[PDB]
Amino acid sequence: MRALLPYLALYKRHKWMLSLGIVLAIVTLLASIGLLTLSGWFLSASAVAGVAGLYSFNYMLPAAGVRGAAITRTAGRYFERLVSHDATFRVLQHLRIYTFSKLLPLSPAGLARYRQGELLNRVVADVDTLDHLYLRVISPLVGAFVVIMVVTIGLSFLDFTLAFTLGGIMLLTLFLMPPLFYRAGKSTGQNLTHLRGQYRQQLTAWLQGQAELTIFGASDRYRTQLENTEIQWLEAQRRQSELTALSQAIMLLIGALAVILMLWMASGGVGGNAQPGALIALFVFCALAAFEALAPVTGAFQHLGQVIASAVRISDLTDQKPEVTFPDTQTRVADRVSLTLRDVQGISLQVNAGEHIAILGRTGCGKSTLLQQLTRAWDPQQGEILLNDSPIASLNEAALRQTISVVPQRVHLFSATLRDNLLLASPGSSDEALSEILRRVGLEKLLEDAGLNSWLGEGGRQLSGGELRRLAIARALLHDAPLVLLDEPTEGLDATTESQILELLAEMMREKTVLMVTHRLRGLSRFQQIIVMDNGQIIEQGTHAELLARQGRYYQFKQGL
Amino acid sequence: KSRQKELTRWLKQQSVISQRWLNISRLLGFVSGILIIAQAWFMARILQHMIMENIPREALLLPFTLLVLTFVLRAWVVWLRERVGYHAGQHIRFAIRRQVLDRLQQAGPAWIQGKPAGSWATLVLEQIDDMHDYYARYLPQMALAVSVPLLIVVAIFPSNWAAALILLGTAPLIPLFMALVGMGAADANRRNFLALARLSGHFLDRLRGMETLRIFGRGEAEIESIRSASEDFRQRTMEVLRLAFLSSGILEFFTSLSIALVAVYFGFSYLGELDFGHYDTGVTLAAGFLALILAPEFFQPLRDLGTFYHAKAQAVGAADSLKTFMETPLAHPQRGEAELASTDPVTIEAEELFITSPEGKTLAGPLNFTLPAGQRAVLVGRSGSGKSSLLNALSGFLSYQGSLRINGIELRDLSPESWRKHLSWVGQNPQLPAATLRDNVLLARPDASEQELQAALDNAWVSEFLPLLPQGVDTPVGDQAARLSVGQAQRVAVARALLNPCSLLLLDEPAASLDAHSEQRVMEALNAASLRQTTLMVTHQLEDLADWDVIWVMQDGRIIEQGRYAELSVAGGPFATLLAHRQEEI
Ligand code: HEB
Ligand SMILES: Nc1ncnc2c1ncn2[C@@H]1O[C@H](COP(=O)(O)OP(=O)(O)O)[C@@H](O)[C@H]1O
Ligand SMILES: [Mg+2]
Repeated sequence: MRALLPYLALYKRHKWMLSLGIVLAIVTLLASIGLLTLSGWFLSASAVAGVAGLYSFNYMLPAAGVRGAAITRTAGRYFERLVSHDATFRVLQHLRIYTFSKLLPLSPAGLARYRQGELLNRVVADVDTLDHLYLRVISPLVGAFVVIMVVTIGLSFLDFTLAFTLGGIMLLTLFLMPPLFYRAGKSTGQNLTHLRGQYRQQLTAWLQGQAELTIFGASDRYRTQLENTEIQWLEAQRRQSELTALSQAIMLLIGALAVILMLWMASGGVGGNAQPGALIALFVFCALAAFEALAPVTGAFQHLGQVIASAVRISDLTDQKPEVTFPDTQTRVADRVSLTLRDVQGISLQVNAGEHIAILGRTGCGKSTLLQQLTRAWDPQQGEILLNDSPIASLNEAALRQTISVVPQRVHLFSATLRDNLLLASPGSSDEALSEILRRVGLEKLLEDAGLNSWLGEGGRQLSGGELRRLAIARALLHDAPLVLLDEPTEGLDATTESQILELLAEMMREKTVLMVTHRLRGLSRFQQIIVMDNGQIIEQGTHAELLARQGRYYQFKQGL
Repeated sequence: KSRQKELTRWLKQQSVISQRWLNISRLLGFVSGILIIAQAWFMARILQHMIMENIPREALLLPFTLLVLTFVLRAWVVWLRERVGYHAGQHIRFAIRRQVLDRLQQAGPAWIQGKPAGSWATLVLEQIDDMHDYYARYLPQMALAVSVPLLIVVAIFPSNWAAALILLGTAPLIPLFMALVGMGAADANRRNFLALARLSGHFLDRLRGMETLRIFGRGEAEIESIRSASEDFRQRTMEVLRLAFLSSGILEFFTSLSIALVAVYFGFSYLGELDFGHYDTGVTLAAGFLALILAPEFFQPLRDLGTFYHAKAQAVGAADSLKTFMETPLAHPQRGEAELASTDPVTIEAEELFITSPEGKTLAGPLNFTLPAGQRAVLVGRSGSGKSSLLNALSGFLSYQGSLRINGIELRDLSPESWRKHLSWVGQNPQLPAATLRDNVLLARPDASEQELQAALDNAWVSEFLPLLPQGVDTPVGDQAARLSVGQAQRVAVARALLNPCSLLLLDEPAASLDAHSEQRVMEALNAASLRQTTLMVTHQLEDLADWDVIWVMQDGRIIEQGRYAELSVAGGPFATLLAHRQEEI
């Protein structure tokens, strides 16, 4: 329950919309409780008064209470739904903004968790579940508690021993019963999570491995096993309904015990009266209508277990420690950046301004983390990385992100318009200045039919590997940075496209320092100071001709395979 | 012809599976309406005696006893009706999920490959279970919304026809205000649950791309995009919910008016200001409470139908995804009855072959190859040239409209159950679907002798890294074989393919995305096992193909060149271009 404090403190924003959505729930509940209590007394009082007692009965006061309790109940219900749904969308946005703001400064390192694609589908589903805490848990539980107190306090003016035995019954079933039913089905709700995640484990292994099951004749016996997990799973769901059925029968018996007690106890005297008369129905009808507030409480408390389970998962991620700290000093971005390194994983190299380097590693074995720690994904403990005669750790993020434009190995398509996938690099670029770059990088087929408004990514127009690589270079070309980091370009690309992209770099990154890492020997003659390394150690370096003439390791690379 | 009404029309057709369970639940909802009337009549007769006749409570032990039983019987029917409702929804989900898996196993790996396994699990697991509360709680309540209100009026009509007409007067007005705005808002709301699913898919989009937002400085700009997209969704939803929530407000107005009117009519009938509505007999107090205790119970079945709105709203959203899935037409491969006579290496032939995807799209163009018995061919080319489709067709996963003859027998004629017993495939990725590492190797024949299992483990070089595993040959692999790396997971798939002798061996780039040591061990094992039967391999390790006797350089779904490695590496054709592009790797 202490895990929810970071997310109940986000309620300070819109704390009036949230508190209005709970007041309106109480007012609507009290108007319905007071409409049947006033009506029950009116029939009793007017019947004992009779035709003789028509005079001096003063039925205009109840008429203004019948009229008042109906408007506050029909307008309260309409506005309780409006305000509480409006406030649910407002706290969902603030949960989304808070989660993104916390998860971003720890993006590379803090999110290298198992099943990265599945790690983020849980975060989206966990943020959705925190969104339920207000309407599904807080509004019913708080709304029911205040209604029980207002009824008990307001009903104790007539009699104390009758208000405390109806309010006491309602308070016992609000505080005792929701926990007794959450603990009675905590065992059934734990092997129901075990079986749900086991059926998904077996189903994914049955769908992903369908080629290797049909061929080897095991598809039918791995589905019979799958159907047995479902049958076990459908029984744990059955026991979770044998316990929801009981929690609804018992709620009907507690509301039946309050009615029986009010009929019995209040017939022996209300206040000091020997024969209460009309006051008997006031207590009986206040017990019939008062248990409409306690309907959600047993299921509201059950959902609180899932909201807490989500609040500890999100706090596991967002309450981490970022591995990179950015000083807050407003500096200038240089038009020419000379990159220098000194004993960092180590390896040391010099990248003078205006020259194109190429780091040539052995097919992923090196798995160059140089580009990660050069954009400050993690601080380098080995040595120092200097960026234009100033340590890289002393550069403000808004200035570091401007002096380094990296094209990644995994380029992301943001499921938006083709324009929004390129204002990502330079937001202020004009539409015409953005169409020139797209035509200049071989991406002409995109501008065919409403291209700059064409939805990319998830909605449609999925880009091909060669085309999706030309988009990363398009972003780096719009995002003018004096230092460009090419992370394994032209990998998995056909020989026609690879020659077209290496030519794309040489003529458009002409005045920008580049740092290209590859395991391919194509088009390295145009790079001065080629660097060849293995397992994080520089074997040799120099110009393409100088490496060939040296008859070194790079000569062996060009000789056969 | 709105989609909202088409999906609800689909949800009801699935309910005939549990028609017995929905009938029992509809019968118990009628008994609930009878015990509600019995409760109200006993409470009214007790309250009249203690208010009008001033009878002491000790003389009413007969109506109290019958009132307690009416409450105990009410709680028992609620407990029965809540368990019967589950069995209604369980047997519908069990049958729909069986239809989904049948529709998905028949389509085969060709169509399962279209969507990620995470998305298939959403359909089979999350969306099918989203229809439960429609069948378990909504449908049984929409039958209680007409069983009980109509049964209440039948009980108040004999006692007082004016109090029954007050409740019955509101009976047609509630659906009358559903024909004004109910249809308009309900389908508009269905398109707001879609926007809520898109907005949830736009936050996930920004979460999946925080690596790209980090290296461009767009962290603060995408917070404003989340703020604007969220604020956009709320405004358009609150424009519809400003009208959708009129249904709950109006229904809460008629239940207030009816309770008010029953109290005003009876209240002023006792005082003598009214003289109608009673069957020529003085209106009694017990008749007033009967028609007042039953006024909230007239509208309660309707007001609990709004409590279950999300049961319908999230089942219609699940019906949208499942109706289209079961309606998309697919072109399954044509299966037959013919059986291969012999276990000797098969001969492959093709004339104007046209491999086609299930959705009808042609993948590989005209193919005219021929592979004699016992020979080992190679498929080479660029990615997207249709060479991974050719091996799918030979396995029976893709339909075709050409000619693909196995030992002279057409592949459509061959029975898939018996054809694939002469077929071994190693494949691009391991995909170990069993529990342990021993149960993956023994997938082909689980009853293999302990000596024969060691033959496959040693040949595939699985036993060289077995001691590195915590439990050895019985080491579990978990989900996606994460216990062991892809280099040594592929060697498990090799041991599985070499377990039993086959007739045609398919190798779809077995040593791609493998480490240096594992690739060496895999090749040496698949270069020794490719000589034992008819082999056809897709590869890009073009420097090692000197031994293989036939090479098919395939581009754009067409075999554009043929010959051995000796006469292709110097021919200067499309293979020399491919070989040169490979020689630049290191
Ligand atoms: C379509 C759009 C929409 C949306 C989006 C939504 C979203 C939402 N929601 Fe909702 N609702 C609605 C529409 C809606 N909605 C409606 C219409 C209603 C009505 C109901 C009645 O009738 O009353 C409700 C109702 C409702 C309720 C109540 C129920 C009862 O009564 O019990 C609740 C609780 C809720 C929650 C919620 C949430 C949490 C959310 C987040 C996710 N909701
Ligand atoms: N099930 C499928 N449905 C639709 N298109 C497919 C399917 N399987 C493959 N393709 C497409 O067919 C083309 C050629 O076949 P593919 O197997 O991809 O060849 P390769 O293995 O050489 O890449 C590619 O565009 C591929 O994406
Ligand atoms: Mg392929």
